[PDB]
Amino acid sequence: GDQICIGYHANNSTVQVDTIMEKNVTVTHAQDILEKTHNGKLCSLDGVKPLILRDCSVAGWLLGNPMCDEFINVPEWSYIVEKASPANDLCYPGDFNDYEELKHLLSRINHFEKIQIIPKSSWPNHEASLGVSSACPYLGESSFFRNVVWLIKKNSSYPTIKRSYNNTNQEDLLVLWGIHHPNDAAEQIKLYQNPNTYISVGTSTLNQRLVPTIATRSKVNGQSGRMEFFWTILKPNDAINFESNGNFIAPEYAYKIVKKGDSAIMKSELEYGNCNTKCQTPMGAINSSMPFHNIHPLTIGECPKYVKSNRLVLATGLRNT
Amino acid sequence: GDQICIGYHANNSTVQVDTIMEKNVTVTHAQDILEKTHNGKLCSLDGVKPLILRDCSVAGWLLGNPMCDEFINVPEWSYIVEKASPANDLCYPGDFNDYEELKHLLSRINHFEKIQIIPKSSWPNHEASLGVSSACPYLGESSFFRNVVWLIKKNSSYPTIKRSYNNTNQEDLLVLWGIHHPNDAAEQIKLYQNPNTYISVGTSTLNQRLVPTIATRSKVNGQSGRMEFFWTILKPNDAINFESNGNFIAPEYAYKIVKKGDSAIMKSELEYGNCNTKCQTPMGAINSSMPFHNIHPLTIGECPKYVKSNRLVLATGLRNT
Amino acid sequence: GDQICIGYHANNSTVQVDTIMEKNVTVTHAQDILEKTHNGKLCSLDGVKPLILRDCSVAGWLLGNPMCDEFINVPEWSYIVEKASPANDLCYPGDFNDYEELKHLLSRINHFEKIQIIPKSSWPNHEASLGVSSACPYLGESSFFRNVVWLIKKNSSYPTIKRSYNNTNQEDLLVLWGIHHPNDAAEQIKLYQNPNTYISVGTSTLNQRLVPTIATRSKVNGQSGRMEFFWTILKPNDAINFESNGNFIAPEYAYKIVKKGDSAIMKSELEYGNCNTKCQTPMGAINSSMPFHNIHPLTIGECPKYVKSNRLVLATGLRNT
Amino acid sequence: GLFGAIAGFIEGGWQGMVDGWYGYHHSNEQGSGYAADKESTQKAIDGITNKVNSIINKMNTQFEAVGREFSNLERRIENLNKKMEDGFLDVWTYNAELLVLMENERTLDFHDSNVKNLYDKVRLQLRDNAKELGNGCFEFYHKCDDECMESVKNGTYDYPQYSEEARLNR
Amino acid sequence: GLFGAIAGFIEGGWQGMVDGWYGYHHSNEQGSGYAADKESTQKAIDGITNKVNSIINKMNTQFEAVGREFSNLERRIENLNKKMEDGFLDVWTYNAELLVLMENERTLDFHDSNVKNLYDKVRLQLRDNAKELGNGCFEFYHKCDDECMESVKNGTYDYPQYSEEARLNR
Amino acid sequence: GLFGAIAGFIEGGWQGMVDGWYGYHHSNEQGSGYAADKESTQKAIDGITNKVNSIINKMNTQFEAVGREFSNLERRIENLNKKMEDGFLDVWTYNAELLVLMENERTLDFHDSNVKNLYDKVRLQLRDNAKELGNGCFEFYHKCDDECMESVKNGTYDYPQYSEEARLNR
Ligand SMILES: *[C@@H]1O[C@H](CO)[C@@H](O[C@@H]2O[C@H](CO)[C@@H](O)[C@H](O)[C@H]2NC(C)=O)[C@H](O)[C@H]1NC(C)=O
Ligand SMILES: *[C@@H]1O[C@H](CO)[C@@H](O[C@@H]2O[C@H](CO)[C@@H](O)[C@H](O)[C@H]2NC(C)=O)[C@H](O)[C@H]1NC(C)=O
Ligand SMILES: *[C@@H]1O[C@H](CO)[C@@H](O[C@@H]2O[C@H](CO)[C@@H](O)[C@H](O)[C@H]2NC(C)=O)[C@H](O)[C@H]1NC(C)=O
Ligand SMILES: *[C@@H]1O[C@H](CO)[C@@H](O)[C@H](O)[C@H]1NC(C)=O
Ligand SMILES: *[C@@H]1O[C@H](CO)[C@@H](O)[C@H](O)[C@H]1NC(C)=O
Ligand SMILES: *[C@@H]1O[C@H](CO)[C@@H](O)[C@H](O)[C@H]1NC(C)=O
Repeated sequence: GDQICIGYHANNSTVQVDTIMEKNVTVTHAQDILEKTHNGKLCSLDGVKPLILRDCSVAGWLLGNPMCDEFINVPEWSYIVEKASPANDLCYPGDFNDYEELKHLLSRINHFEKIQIIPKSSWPNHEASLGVSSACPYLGESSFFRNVVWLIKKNSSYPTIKRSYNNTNQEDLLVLWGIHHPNDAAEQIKLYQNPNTYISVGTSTLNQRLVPTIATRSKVNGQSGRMEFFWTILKPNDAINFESNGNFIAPEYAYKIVKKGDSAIMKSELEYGNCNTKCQTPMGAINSSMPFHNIHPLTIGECPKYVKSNRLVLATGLRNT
Repeated sequence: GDQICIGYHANNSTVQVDTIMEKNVTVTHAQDILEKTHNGKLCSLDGVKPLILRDCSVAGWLLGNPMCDEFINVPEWSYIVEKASPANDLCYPGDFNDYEELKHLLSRINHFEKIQIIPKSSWPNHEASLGVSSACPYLGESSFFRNVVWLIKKNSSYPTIKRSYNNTNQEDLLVLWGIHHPNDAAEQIKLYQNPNTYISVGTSTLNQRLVPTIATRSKVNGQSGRMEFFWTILKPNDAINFESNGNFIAPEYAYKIVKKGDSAIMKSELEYGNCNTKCQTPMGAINSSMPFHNIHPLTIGECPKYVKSNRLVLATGLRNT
Repeated sequence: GDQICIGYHANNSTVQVDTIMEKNVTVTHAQDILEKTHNGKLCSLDGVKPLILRDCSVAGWLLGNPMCDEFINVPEWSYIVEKASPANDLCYPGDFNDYEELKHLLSRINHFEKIQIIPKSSWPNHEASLGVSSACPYLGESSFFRNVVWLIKKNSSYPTIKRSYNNTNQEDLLVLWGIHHPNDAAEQIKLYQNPNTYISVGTSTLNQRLVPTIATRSKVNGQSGRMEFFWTILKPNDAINFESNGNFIAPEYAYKIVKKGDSAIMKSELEYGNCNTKCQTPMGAINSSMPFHNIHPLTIGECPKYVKSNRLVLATGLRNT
Repeated sequence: GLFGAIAGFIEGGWQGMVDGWYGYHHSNEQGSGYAADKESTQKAIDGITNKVNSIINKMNTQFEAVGREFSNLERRIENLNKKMEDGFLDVWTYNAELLVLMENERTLDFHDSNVKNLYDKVRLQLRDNAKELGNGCFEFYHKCDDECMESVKNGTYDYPQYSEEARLNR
Repeated sequence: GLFGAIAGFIEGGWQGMVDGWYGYHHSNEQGSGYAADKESTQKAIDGITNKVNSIINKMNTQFEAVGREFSNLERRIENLNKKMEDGFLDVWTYNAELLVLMENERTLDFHDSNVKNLYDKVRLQLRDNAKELGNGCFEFYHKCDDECMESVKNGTYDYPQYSEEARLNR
Repeated sequence: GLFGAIAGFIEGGWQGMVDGWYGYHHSNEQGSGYAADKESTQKAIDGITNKVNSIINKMNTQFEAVGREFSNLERRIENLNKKMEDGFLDVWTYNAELLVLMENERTLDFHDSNVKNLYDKVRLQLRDNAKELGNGCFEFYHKCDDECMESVKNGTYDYPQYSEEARLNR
């Protein structure tokens, strides 16, 4: 008697998958869908190199901390990389007003072009170079943030400043300026002559009046005084007007916003990897046709979807005998 | 030999549905569950007409921008409709303090009743009608926000104002007032006489002291000066007290909060449709027994649940031969 | 002819479960997975008693409202319990600066140790005990917050205060101080002599200058004046420096942060239950091997996952005949 | 099909069976014609109606977006607010599309299961008094009455009656 | 049922079968009585226990709400915070109710599948040495020993033994 | 298995059946050997490929976390932001693990269903011209041609041919 049988496939495959009712089920064919590996470098993102801030904060960079001269002129970036606790931030102690809101605006910027808006040499009624602090040393001598000017009285007087700058560029300008808070009223007069001082600033949308608050503070980087910095975005064909009779830290250089697009500020201890990638995480780049990865949730680029799983494996075959 | 057969249904229906393993499966009976259509009007919501702000912002309306006289007295609304960028906002340039927090409080309000709290004629020691700016023209002459009073010195002097208002109503009052920031110190004295001025304001929960900040600003609507507006909610049987020797933009009219309930501030380019609805979106109203719709996520009323799908169709029948 | 049958189980069980296609299906064995009960007490959390604030707010406690002497010295807690609207908050009317941010920092604190940082007796050039208000009565006499000192002029004068405190402890210190806003300029001089006054405060990270704003305010607790309170965290080996010629409400006692860990500030009308628990909700504690509960979403401890269901029951058996 | 009845060993559906979803087509000396099996067809209807409702009243608890407004110095929370609402929108969208997709597939095999169950109900009754062509049909080794036919449909078909004519008719 | 065994061609469950879920009831000259089929019954138990655990340890990652407080000038974010937490609460609620609902339904048909599988295991062994009443029972064209019965349950039932008495007993 | 074919009444899979997933092994006088059933095997492949894609393109809409930074006086919203993003991360993680888990289980029973469907396709064709050992095999009461074998696989097997030799060979 001739015989016919209905039968199925089996092989020497050992990969397991889970189901609701049963885990570690050995299946004849599976598909792993989780990417679990990376290169461990910070790579150019589709041919665009990131801006890697080394030991400088974003504040250190935009104000021109003398320890941050590597970023005096930065090329277009794909994304920016900043350490958890960069050593070089505000060399002279103080605060940066609405700092996080500025870092947020950066995630949306791809390129600046530094320009000189108020020359340091254009201050004939004051001292423009004097200017400096041991809290901000450069090559063993007293220095200061390079993008702003710490103006001090001249020949024993500080005439009231009325200065305006008109943005005659095509692009928005990031403008930065500040105020110095002295530790006593006798330091005040030593520095600015005028004991009662202010800084007014105005544009089409801005209207601020600063008064230096004097207090007795702990020393930070050897200083009891403080610098407080402010910024705004100046639209093309708008002007900024300044007025101060003391404590004014004037802008010298500003930033043309030449390129806007998709960016990010990535927190990573790593530095440039000299490679290319289409998907980068803080830990290293990913190159994968996988639809999921479990490397890190804050990535940049054309990335697989992040899950927190150890393993994700799709059974495609049948139970294996 | 007699014969019996087990068989199933089939017909000339052509509607397809998807499944996990197979898409475009023609089924004998399906149920579409996605509403994909609307009327394209902004309709009364269950017999209550929306307040459609035309070309005025919420700021334009509550301050009484002269371009906004259509809203001098507004009936109860279901919801409010405001354009993306209304042309009429702050005619005299400036800012509205905690504006978004006020617009949020509106989403919860159904009706105001404007009342006169401080008559314009009750200012014998100052000039109450003088008052006006080319930045705020009405019918080709200089005008100003109608709900507040720009008080100027009288016969060359500005006596200090101590004014109080007690809310003797059953309801909460929305009260609005302001301060003028001049461009120079010579404009200051021209307008208010007193070179050093303040505005103090207090209630059971409020305690503010305003000082006009003078700066040199770009011209907006032809003005380098600025108006800054403030508001509060005055509870029944509480009073508000004012004190100023300059730069005070006094309240004249306030708003009784007569009806509170469910509301919303809808952003739409559309205007009144002359219809009724139980569910409205920024694009038009929906009338549907459907459990899902894909029109717009910010709707108001008894609405189907919003999904982003193109099509949602439930197979109810069997495969069709 | 001998006979064999294939059959299944059935019994006199009546518990129903739902499925997609059928609800109230009587099944032979089910597993309820929803915990629906609690004890109704606020219990120690694994042997650690909560701090139950009775009729005092967190503000009432940390400032030392005289009505809040039960909390003059509080033991370590697991969590803190505060009523919806505690009757004892700010006895003298006013505000507590960044209050919610402080309550947030508390959710992360398990224990304070009050310490005296500036003795009330160490104010030889001013009046340290005078000091008091009818708004803050204790046992029928005028009193004041116990953790701060309302300093008033002495023998008709208020010399400028320059006081510093250095945190020589191992732990962070919560420090609290304030400013008094008087109702008139004549009360100002009566109290502090100096008509123009300030309060400057500085640390390694703080730099503030307070000016008392005078306004005419409604009476609250019988007072038209206001107290405004401020706080900071002082790191070990940092100092705080004060400077004021008026309106200064000086710190006396501060708080050592002795224990940090997991905590919470629970809003509940209940009070101590004299029991122990591993999972507490605002309504009462839970003791359950159940993987879900529906009591309240804001719980503390080793808790089942909160769902909003009435019933969750897993069919484990087969249909019951 | 997973149960292999629809588009399976019953390769085609009946245009002429308009009464219900599944059912019968007898053919004896007294005439033929389609009859729906009302018990299985009503079982299937109870089920599908409950499934629609279920789906709808499970999406009753669904996120309802609200409009909030932020100033130009509030960009971070405006962004967080946007991401937060977009997120709930994608979640509940995935949920509806994936539930419809899974219950659609389940719905078909249900109909497949029902035709098969029905085909087995007859089969288990007729035993050897009928032939199994295997095409969805059963041929009786005896003759069947229009009232014997309904007896198989009803579930009462009497085996110890024709038990003779069928056994001796082979 | 989808497999049509429970509440199907086996119209009723056994009160007296207390040993396990599914099983047997022999009846020969040496006495009758219920025996559970321990292999299918333990297969089903392994499965359901793993399913409960699965469900529980998939809801381990579930949103845990935290209390935050906002001032009266923080209404927008207080609202965003509320909506945000309510939202995660509804999502994870839908998730549990919908998973219990779907695995409940799956659980039953599993039991249905198991009884059917068991009923087919016997059936495929006895071949023509038994009659199929179609009601859940098999009648042997031969006599069956209490040790021949257990042999069908065990899966060893010897077909080339009674292959004679059954074939000649028709 | 739920359909009881794989690891069921066909207790073992074929190492030597490398052509496809399910299929045949004939054995007559002209030689034996494995042949895949390309129609069921391609049905199964169409299905599984579509299922993978489905799963992937349903997780296309998935939350993508963004980095935001807050000052030390923004702790409440920094916390809300953290909880909010962790939450969407756990939700979409549950979603992928639970979908893979449920479609994995569904995938197997699909293969089980397919082998059974295939085993029933032959069975319903051969009727009484073959024996059913019940082990996955059918023995012909007649002799089968290598071109008669393919005729059963094809779905054309001619019953009114061997209808004689089988009936008279018992
Ligand atoms: C900045 O400079 C521009 C160009 O000089 C000024 O432009 C005004 O309006 C249009 C803009 O396209 C110009 O064509 C006009 O010539 C300008 N008006 C005047 C009166 O010069 C712009 O106004 C300047 N910005 C400020 C704040 O002064
Ligand atoms: C506003 O006016 C009301 C009514 O005159 C004042 O009411 C106080 O307390 C109760 C409130 O019901 C009144 O019956 C008393 O007569 C009022 N007290 C006094 C001393 O008049 C309320 O105090 C006024 N508000 C303010 C801020 O002055
Ligand atoms: C607070 O007191 C401490 C201890 O006296 C001061 O400590 C400084 O630096 C180290 C810290 O370990 C000490 O060993 C030094 O002796 C201290 N420096 C000086 C110059 O005394 C700390 O500086 C004090 N804080 C403030 C703000 O003055
Ligand atoms: C991954 O990158 C490596 C290195 O360039 C390359 O060789 C490989 O082909 C890439 N694979 C994919 C899938 O992109
Ligand atoms: C929809 O509105 C139209 C116009 O009033 C009405 O005729 C129709 O009956 C309505 N249908 C439903 C379902 O509300
Ligand atoms: C619940 O607590 C009660 C009271 O202590 C105790 O008797 C019981 O054993 C506890 N049960 C569980 C499951 O913890």
